[PDB]
Amino acid sequence: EDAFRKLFRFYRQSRPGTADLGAVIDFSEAHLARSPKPGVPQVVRFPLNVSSVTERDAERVGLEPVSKWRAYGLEGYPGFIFIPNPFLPGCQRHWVKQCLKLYSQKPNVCNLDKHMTKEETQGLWEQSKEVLRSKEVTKRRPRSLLERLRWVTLGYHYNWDSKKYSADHYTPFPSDLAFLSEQVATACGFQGFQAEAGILNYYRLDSTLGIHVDRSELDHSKPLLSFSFGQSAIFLLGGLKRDEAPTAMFMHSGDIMVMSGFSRLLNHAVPRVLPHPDGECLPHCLETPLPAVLPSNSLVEPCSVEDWQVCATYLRTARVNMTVRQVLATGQDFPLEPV
Ligand SMILES: O=C(O)CNC(=O)C(=O)O
Ligand SMILES: [Mn+2]
Repeated sequence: EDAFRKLFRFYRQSRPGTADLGAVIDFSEAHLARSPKPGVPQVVRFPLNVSSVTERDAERVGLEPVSKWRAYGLEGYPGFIFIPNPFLPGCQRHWVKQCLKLYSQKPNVCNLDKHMTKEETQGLWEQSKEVLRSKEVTKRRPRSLLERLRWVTLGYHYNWDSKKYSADHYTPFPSDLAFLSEQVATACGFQGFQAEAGILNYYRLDSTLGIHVDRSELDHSKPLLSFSFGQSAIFLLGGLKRDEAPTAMFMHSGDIMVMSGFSRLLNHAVPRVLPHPDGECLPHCLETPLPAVLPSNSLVEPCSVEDWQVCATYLRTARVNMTVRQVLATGQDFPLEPV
């Protein structure tokens, strides 16, 4: 049991509310500049290029203007950037809706495809709307299609067996998510980001993600983008080798991580998705609705009452994580293959 497996095991069994979580960094309380607890790296502010993204562009994808964002770094982890929920009120609902209802559809790929036909999985969303609208409801029901969703891939579909990407397996990357990833990337000083591969993870309360580094992309000089919605997660950021002791931090609804530079190839994991403190409840930021009238040419779309019902009852016991990556260095193709 190395340092990483020790912290992973601990946080997986940790007791919410108690001092077990006292070392976990919480970037959403970092503006209060409370002094760091002994043993914990220091939270430093990271200055963004506030002029690099316009306010109407930021507003197209439901982002506050960059000037309103707070970004932080961690001493000891160069390149790591953490941006507490910079979404305009209600605008997380659109992205959540997209992950549950749109991105999970053919022609993207998801964990259900290996053993379920298109016709079996097509009804995913209607199935979940029907459970909500029934009086007979609750008879020790099997897990819904929505509830059996564990991953979705976009763009270049990551191959879980080979652990490689491939030009032969591609679905065009959704353009709203790509524009969102581009704003975040620019605002962090990475203009020209190519949103080429998406991996979406769907967590239940008992879900985990083990220690790994994301090294399957061909270009390691490019930042990895990570979005979080729903229940909060304990995230462990470690070192280049799998045994260095990691630093715990929270990832709350709307939080964004950007693993650039030296941090790009660090080991990390999520040992725990924490339930809401009152039980099965949304975080407060997800109770704000979308604006009545959306700007012109908005990529954020209106979310129906019936649609948000499904998302809200799902997100009470779940977390959704979107990661966006650039796969190919600019001016490079997947190598062709020799005879
Ligand atoms: O779930 C998270 O917050 C982190 N996810 C990943 O590391 C990943 O998809 O590679
Ligand atoms: Mn990862």
